[PDB]
Amino acid sequence: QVQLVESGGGLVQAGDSLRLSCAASGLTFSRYDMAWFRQAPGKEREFVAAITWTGSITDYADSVKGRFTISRDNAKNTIYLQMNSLKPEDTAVYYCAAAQVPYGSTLKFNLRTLFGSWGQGTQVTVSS
Amino acid sequence: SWIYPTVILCLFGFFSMMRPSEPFLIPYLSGPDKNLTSAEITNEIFPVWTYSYLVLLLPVFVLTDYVRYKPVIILQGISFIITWLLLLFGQGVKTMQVVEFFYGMVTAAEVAYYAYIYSVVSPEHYQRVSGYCRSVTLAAYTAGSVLAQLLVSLANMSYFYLNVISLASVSVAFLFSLFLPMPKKECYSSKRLFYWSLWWAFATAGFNQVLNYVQILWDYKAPSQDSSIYNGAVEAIATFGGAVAAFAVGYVKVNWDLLGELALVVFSVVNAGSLFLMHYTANIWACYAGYLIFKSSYMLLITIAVFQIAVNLNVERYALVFGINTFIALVIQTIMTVIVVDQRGLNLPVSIQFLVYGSYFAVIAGIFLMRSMY
Ligand SMILES: Cc1ncc(C[n+]2csc(CCO)c2C)c(N)n1
Ligand SMILES: *[C@@H]1O[C@H](CO)[C@@H](O)[C@H](O)[C@H]1NC(C)=O
Repeated sequence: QVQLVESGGGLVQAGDSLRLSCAASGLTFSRYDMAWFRQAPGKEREFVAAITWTGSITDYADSVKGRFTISRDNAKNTIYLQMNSLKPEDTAVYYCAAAQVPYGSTLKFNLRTLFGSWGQGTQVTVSS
Repeated sequence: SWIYPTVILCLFGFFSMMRPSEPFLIPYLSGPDKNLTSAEITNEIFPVWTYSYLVLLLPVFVLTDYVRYKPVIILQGISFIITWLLLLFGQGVKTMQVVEFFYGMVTAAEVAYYAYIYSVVSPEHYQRVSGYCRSVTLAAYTAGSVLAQLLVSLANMSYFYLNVISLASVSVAFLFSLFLPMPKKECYSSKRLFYWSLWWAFATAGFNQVLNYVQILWDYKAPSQDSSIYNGAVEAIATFGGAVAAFAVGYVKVNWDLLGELALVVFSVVNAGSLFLMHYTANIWACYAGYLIFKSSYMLLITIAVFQIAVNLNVERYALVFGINTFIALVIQTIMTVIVVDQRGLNLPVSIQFLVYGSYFAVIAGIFLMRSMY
């Protein structure tokens, strides 16, 4: 079983910054593509970012692009996500997912049907 | 007298093997066309192909000689048209499992393709005939790969249309199989027949294992954002190397009575040395060059193996010998894949996998290199 626990959510004024963390355990972190998802209060889970297992590619949601930067650290089996200039629409609960197959990007698996094994979520409430 | 069957068989092979949609199968299944998640594709659909292939390899090699090879080629054509009409118009997981079953039927019937020709052509044309039929398949595969890449990139063609083109190609291939002339009415005792079969079984097991992890090795060696295009181009160039290598076997004039072993030993070392070059070296270009040598060198030997096995067959049991050697190849591949890659086994990463693949081929060369007692 793969376990993911997010850490970093909280209350931040508009225009502040956050740095979420999600320490994965139970899998060879250096092979699986990881991603961040959100579930805003009133919508369904949506893609936010994903970083290939080699770390060389970083796909971003069109909304976040230019403010979010996804990072991973294969040494500590940890993945991060730096949020900058948080606008009131960033309010959500952020989940970190892991590709259901190790080398998803190399085999060209679609990114939007590749990530499962969600985490437990962490509340990010950016207020005005 | 040898021209008509060769021409029609090679046309069938070229048209059947020319399928542009093959390189874009995983993107098609998981893409917005079907939305079959990665776990589904990798666990409930693809594994069905191996078991169907293995099961259906039994009737093929048990009954391809009794009923002459044409009937089996026609069945392969019909199986092709259903794999692709169900890939075009099939949605779900059960339908994709059925498509994998029919594709296992397709691939398990290829023994009749390489066994048919020796049943209609005179022995003196076994060398020339062997090269042409092997080459036309590799040339067709490289042509399909190149065409698909150019169409998707330079023309923006959805994968559905690649599937339509492949369906048309396989239909045109089937239309030819109805004209192939019908032939007329424990064989391992021979050392040459038996020992060329031992290489076939073990070497073919290693080959199909490498093909699934060459691209992953390239990603690990040189992580790039445009690796996808370079990955496709190298694969197409590697196949074209095999086509010219296999074609040259049936063209260059050499006496194969005394050069049968020398080619096996000499080119069995090249397949081990090239794999050792992909794993060890850090340059990504030398890793591209190692793959060409490995693939082309192997395709050279599979042409001599089929030519030389058929030369020494006292009885007309071509599909039996060819079908048992390809059956045992799957047995070794399936068992050896569980040990090395599957988590239940060792779970080796791609970083060190190719030292085992290179070492595995080193032993094969060792056995043949040691056949000298004095
Ligand atoms: C219908 C069908 N065509 C080819 C293969 C061989 N294969 C194994 S894995 C894989 C993924 C690479 O895109 C492919 C194409 C199959 N199993 N089913
Ligand atoms: C795949 O998902 C997209 C978006 O939900 C949908 O429009 C499309 O119909 C789906 N394809 C199928 C039928 O699986």
